[PDB]
Parts: sequence; structure tokens; C-alpha cells
Amino acid sequence: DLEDNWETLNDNLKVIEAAQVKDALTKMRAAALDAQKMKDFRHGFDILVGQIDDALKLAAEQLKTTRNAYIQKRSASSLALAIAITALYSAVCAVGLLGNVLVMFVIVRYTKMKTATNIYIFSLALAGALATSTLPFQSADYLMETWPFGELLCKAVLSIDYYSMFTSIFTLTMMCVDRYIAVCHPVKALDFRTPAKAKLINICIWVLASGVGVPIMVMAVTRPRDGAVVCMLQFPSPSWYWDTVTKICVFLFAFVVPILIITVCYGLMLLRLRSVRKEKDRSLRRITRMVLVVVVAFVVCWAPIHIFVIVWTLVDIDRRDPLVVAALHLCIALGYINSSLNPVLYAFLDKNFKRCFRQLC
Amino acid sequence: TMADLEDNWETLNDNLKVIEKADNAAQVKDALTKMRAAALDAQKATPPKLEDKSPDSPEMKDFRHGFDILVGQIDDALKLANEGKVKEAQAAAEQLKTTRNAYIQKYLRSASSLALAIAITALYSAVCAVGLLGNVLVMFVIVRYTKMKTATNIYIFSLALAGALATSTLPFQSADYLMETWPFGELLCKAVLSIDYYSMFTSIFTLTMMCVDRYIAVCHPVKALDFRTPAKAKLINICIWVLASGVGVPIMVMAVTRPRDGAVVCMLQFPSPSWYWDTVTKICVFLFAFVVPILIITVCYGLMLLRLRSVRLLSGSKEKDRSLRRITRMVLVVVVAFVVCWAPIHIFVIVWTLVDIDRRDPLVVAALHLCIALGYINSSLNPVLYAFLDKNFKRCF
Amino acid sequence: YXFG
Amino acid sequence: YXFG
Ligand SMILES: CC(C)CCC[C@@H](C)[C@H]1CC[C@H]2[C@@H]3CC=C4C[C@@H](O)CC[C@]4(C)[C@H]3CC[C@]12C
Ligand SMILES: CCCCCCCC/C=C\CCCCCCCC(=O)O
Ligand SMILES: CCCCCCCC/C=C\CCCCCCCC(=O)O
Repeated sequence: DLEDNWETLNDNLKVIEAAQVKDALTKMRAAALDAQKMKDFRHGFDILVGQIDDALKLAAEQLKTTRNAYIQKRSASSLALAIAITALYSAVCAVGLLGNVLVMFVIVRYTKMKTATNIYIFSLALAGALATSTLPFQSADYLMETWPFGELLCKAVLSIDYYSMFTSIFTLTMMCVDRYIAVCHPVKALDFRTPAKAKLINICIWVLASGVGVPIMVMAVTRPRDGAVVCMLQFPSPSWYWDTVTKICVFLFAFVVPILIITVCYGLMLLRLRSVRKEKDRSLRRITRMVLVVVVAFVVCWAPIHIFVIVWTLVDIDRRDPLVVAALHLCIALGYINSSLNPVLYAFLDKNFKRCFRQLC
Repeated sequence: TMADLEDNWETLNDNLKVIEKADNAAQVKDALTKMRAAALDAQKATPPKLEDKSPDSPEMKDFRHGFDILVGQIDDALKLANEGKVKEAQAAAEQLKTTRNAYIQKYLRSASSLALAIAITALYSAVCAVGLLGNVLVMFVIVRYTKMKTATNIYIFSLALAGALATSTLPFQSADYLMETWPFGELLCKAVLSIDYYSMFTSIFTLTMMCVDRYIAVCHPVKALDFRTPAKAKLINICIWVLASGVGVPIMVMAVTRPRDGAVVCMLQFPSPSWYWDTVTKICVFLFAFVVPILIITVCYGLMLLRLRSVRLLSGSKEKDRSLRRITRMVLVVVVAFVVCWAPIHIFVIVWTLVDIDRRDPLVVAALHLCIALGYINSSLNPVLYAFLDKNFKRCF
Repeated sequence: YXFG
Repeated sequence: YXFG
């Protein structure tokens, strides 16, 4: 048994720490030979046998460093990690779905979408509820190491994931633009920030994003790799080319462009405030402060997965390595934190449920 | 108290909006009457900011002076409401907003408890999703694939059934915390509380017996071929689930919804004197579900280390004797996890009963819900960790 | 266990 | 974004 051989290798490394160390080293080799008895795992035991041979001649703890070429391919340590990730995806999914549905409910039932600001919040909440709805599937796939929901559901997951990423990010960018207009051009804001114009802008975002959603829905396929099934985009030939174009276009239009716009928005709202010369004067100072919170949270939550996507395409990453896997799904969830549990959605609930959460320090 | 200070401060602010949206003198009059009584009540309190300050300190005299100006202005607005004026009395309420802003506000600064409520919701949802769906999956793999033809498979099913029942309460418990009320009714209150106490005992007593079963396997391997029979394991688990109804049923009888401060409370209605029987229940739960299980499991461990210390002392062959040493190290793992998960809440219930705790303080709220949650983490993680580390189960999944 |  |  491979599990029994794995234990006898470890339970014997502690017997060492002259004749006793030699009898332990030979006992380790016979287990290591039966442990080798997919080709990458077999290579690990060849380095292990070879190092044991040098120790039998004499290396002391060098076998523990070579053991890191067979452990990923500890026992409970892997299970603890899979649980932690399942817990992270389920916390992000459950707070995401319920937070966004609740915001939408507050707007539909109580607020009644009269202001332009509430239209930009409804759209951002709708985008967040769609974004978090793919998580049960993404976390099941991680756990099972295979796509068990078929092609049609793979198309639905990949298309909704790409589509909702852009509708969320652009609704957020446009909100900051809308608020920038209020702070800096108030005479012009009276004619622009009307609910009919907020309705049109938001609808344009949802219809425009279908230029991403539809090609992603077309390319999304279920293909078999190493006996298991994978949900993936099938780019036209050359796939490596169109894959690189897609990654560069997502990083440019859904990350750098929104930051640049929100940052230019922040700085201009800032100059407008500096150009001033009591309560109505500092009421605009809260709005500009909110824009800064938005951009900081955007950079914080989205930069790690973008730096990871770039590192992954450029450098050969050990997909098996435990800490690599931990960092990947943290980065993925951290992207979803902005998408669905956004600082604007927080502020909105903090305003409408003020009395429920207000308490003296 | 600071609860009185917060509630009075709230009453002052709430009654300002009453005048703001008032249409008659009767509405403006009583709002100022409440506001006047709450201003005189609040000036008696000491702000948290100035808790370290003397009742006659210049800051404390300034806090009180703010209320003197407020009460004076409230009485000016009262005479206008009494005279028959509703425009002037409403206009005088605006100058009351400038007074509590320029004088009192600095001493009574507030913060939002929204980020704590989100974290709490996140904690219950994560412990629920992993716990419920995880144990439902464990139960499915045992029933449909790793058919319960062994003693172990019957015990993993019992821990799994209990773990799943335990975590099914969490959506109701966290909705109650958010809403600051029980919106599900008395029947769902009975189902929740009974399942809560019941599944606690079935979970802990099936876990305890697993350690006894491991002890028999390790220390008496020849005699275990008779005892560790699936029909004998089946019987033990049924006895636990039937025995545990002496807790589930009385909790179901006593579980009631009662009105308190305009909100609804899901609670246990204990017989006369209710405070006594409530304290007795907390003592019996601590002794049977915490102390008794720790003792039995620690004794199972101590005996296992002794029975393996003798084989070590025999010095025959440690080539396969070490395969049982991993099972006893796992018993130490189970006992430490049970202590670390259950000890904080059990100590919390003992302190809650003997000492007055600030129910409002966000530190006590954060710590309380973390404490409640750890108990669920244990009840739902013991079956999944055992099953996903079981050789037979791993192949069948 | 703790509710409420 | 990142799956798979
Ligand atoms: C098993 C070990 C590792 C855990 C220790 C238990 C800790 C986390 C728990 C057990 C009892 C708890 C305390 C019970 C009562 C009070 C009084 C209250 O006004 C403030 C919180 C405070 C002070 C709690 C803080 C956290 C506490 C100390
Ligand atoms: C995996 C299960 C997820 C757990 C989610 C728990 C359900 C949350 C339930 C209700 C939230 C209602 C929001 C109302 C908050 C405002 C306060 C109030 O109404 O008094
Ligand atoms: C309110 C919920 C109460 C549910 C009571 C459940 C009682 C059954 C408890 C444990 C089952 C243990 C497994 C033993 C059955 C073996 C399967 C079989 O062969 O029939």
C-alpha cells in the first residue's frame, strides 16, 4: 500500500534523529522501491533512492527536501485546504447572493428607483448576484477535480462569469463618472443625472457586454484531459494567440481602463474641492472620499488574480503544489469580493439600515 | 448605564424626525415631551468618552450645559405647540438639531455595527454550507457506494446524520441575529431548539462511542472480532438516537416564542422557578455533553498509550505495531479538537449565568458568535475529516 | 449550542 | 474571473 509505504518512510526518518541509522536507511529504501511501484511521481522516488544510497555510504535532512517532489502527487493537510477553500467560496457566495438580492429588494420595494444613484446600485447588485451564482459550480469542480455538469452548464458558467465581470466593473466605473458629474459640473448634472438617462446608460452596459458574453458562450466547451473532464474556452487556431489577446483585452479594458477613469474622476473631484473659497460644502467631500475607497478596493481585490494570470501564462506553475492552489482560489474569491460585496453596496446598506447598526463607541 | 445613554440619545433623535414628518400639534407636543424627558435622563449619564472624568470636571459640566440649552429650547417649542402653532413649533425643532450638533454630538460619537453583522453572517453561512452539504455528501457516499456492511460505516453515518441536523439550524439562528427578532413562529422555534439540543447529544455520544470502538479494535484485536460486528454497532447508534429523546422532547415542549420590547424571542419556558431549572439544564448539559465525553475519551487514550507502551517494552516487532500508534495519536487529536471547540462556549454560558455582560459591546457579540460556531465546526468536521481520511470511503468517493 |  |  502506497499510504502504508509513505508512513514507513516518515516514521523511520525520526528513528535516525551508526548501526541504527544504517538499518533505518535500508528499511527506507525497500519502502521507497515499493512506493514507486504519473512518471513525474516515479522520478521523485529515483532521486529519493539515490540520496538514500549516498546516506548509506555516509543527505541528513536532504531527503525531506526531495520528499516535496512526491508529497503533492501531506494527507490531512490537502483535506484541510480543500475545506478552507470550500468555506471561503461558500462565505463569498452566501454573503454575495443574499447581500445583492437584499439590496435589489430594498430598491424595488422601499426606495422605488426615483434617483439616478439607485439605478446604478440596482444594476451593480444584479451583476453581483449573477457573478456569485457561478461559485457553487467553480468550488464543486475544485473538490472533484473534474467538470461534472456537462457542456451546456459549462457554457452558462463561463458566459455568466465573463458577462457579469464587465457589467459589474463598468456599472461601477459609470457610477463614479455619474458622481464626478454631480461634484464638478452641477449645472450640467441637473440635465444628465436624471433617472431616464441612468436607465439608458445602465441598459447600454448590459447590451454592450453581450459582445463578450456571446463569444465566450460560443467558445465554452467540455474537453477530456488526463481521464478527467475540463470546462474551458476553445479559441480558434492559433488558440495560444487568441488566448493571449483575450487575457490582454480583459486586463486592459476590465482593469487598467476602469482604474484610470475612476482615478482621473477622483483627482478632478479633488481639485473642485480645493477650488472652494458648511454642511452642504462637506457633503460633497464624503462623495469624493467614497470614490477613493472604491478605487483602493478595486486595485486590492483585482490586482492579485491579474498578476497571477500573467505569472501562470509566462512561468511553469506547479498546479499540484499546495500553497500555489491556496493562493489561486484566494485570488479568485478576492476578485468576487469586489464584484458582489462592493464598498458602494456596503455604504447603501449602512445608509438604509442606519438605525439597526448605529451604536455609540 | 450606557444602554440608557444610547436609548435616550436614540429617543431624542427619533422624536426629531417625528416633528419633521408631523402634521398636527398633538404629534409635535408629545414628541417634545418624550425628547424633554430623554434629554434630562441623558444629562445624568456619563459619556464613554468622559468615563475617566469627574462628575464635576469641565468636560462633564459642558456635556450637561448642552442639555440645559436643549431643554430650554424644547420648552420654547412646547409653548408654541400648546398655543396652537405648528409651523413655528416645527421651525424651533430645526434649531434643536444645531444645539445637539454644536454641544452634545462631540461627547456622543457613534459607529456602525454593519461590518460585524456581515462577518457573523459569513461565519454562519460558511460553517453551514461546509457542514450540511458536506455531511449530506458523506451520508450519500455511505448509503449508495461504501455500503454500511462494517461497524465503522455505521458510526460515520451517525456522526454525519447528527452533523447535518446540527448545521440545519444555522440559517434560522443568523436570520434571528440580523433581524433582532424571531420571524419563523413557535412551531419553527420548537423544531429549531429541539434539533439544536438533540443533535448536540447524538453527535457527542456517537463520537464518544467511536473512540470506545477504536479502543476495543486496538487493545483487544482478537475479542473485537466478536464485539465489532455491524449488527452490534447498528444497535449502539439506535440506542444513542432513542436515548437522546429525553433531551429533544422536553426542549420541544419548553421551546416557545414570547414578545419582548416589540420584538419576538424564541426561548425555553422552564417550570417554576424558571431561573432554577434553566441553571440546572446548563449544569447537566456541561456535565453530560462536555465533562463525561472528555473523561471517557481521555481514559480510552490513556489505556491505548499503556497497551502500546507494553508492546514497545516487549521489543518484538514495531514494524506493524506503529500502525496502531497512529490511531491513538488521532484519539489525542479528537480530544484536543473537542476541548478547543466546546470549551470557549461552555465557559461563556457559565460566565453569562453568574456575571452581567454588556450584550451591546461588539467585542462580546464577535466572541459569542465565534464561540457558538466552533461547536458546529466540531460537530460537522469530525464526520467529514474521518470519512475523507478513511481508505475504503476515499476509494468509493 | 448557545441560541439564544 | 480565473476559472479554470
Ligand atoms: C480553550 C481556549 C483555548 C479558549 C479560551 C476561551 C475564550 C475564547 C472565551 C471563554 C469565555 C469567554 C469570556 C466570557 C465572558 C466575558 C465577559 C464579557 O463582558 C466580555 C467577554 C468575556 C471576557 C469572554 C471573552 C472570551 C472568553 C475568555
Ligand atoms: C448557507 C446559508 C446562508 C445563511 C444566510 C442567512 C439568512 C439571512 C436572513 C435574513 C436577512 C434579512 C436582512 C434584514 C436586515 C435588516 C435588519 C432588520 O430587518 O431588522
Ligand atoms: C429528528 C431526527 C431524528 C432522526 C432519528 C434517526 C435514528 C437513526 C439513527 C442512526 C442510524 C445509525 C445507522 C444504523 C442503521 C444501519 C442501516 C441498516 O442496515 O438499516
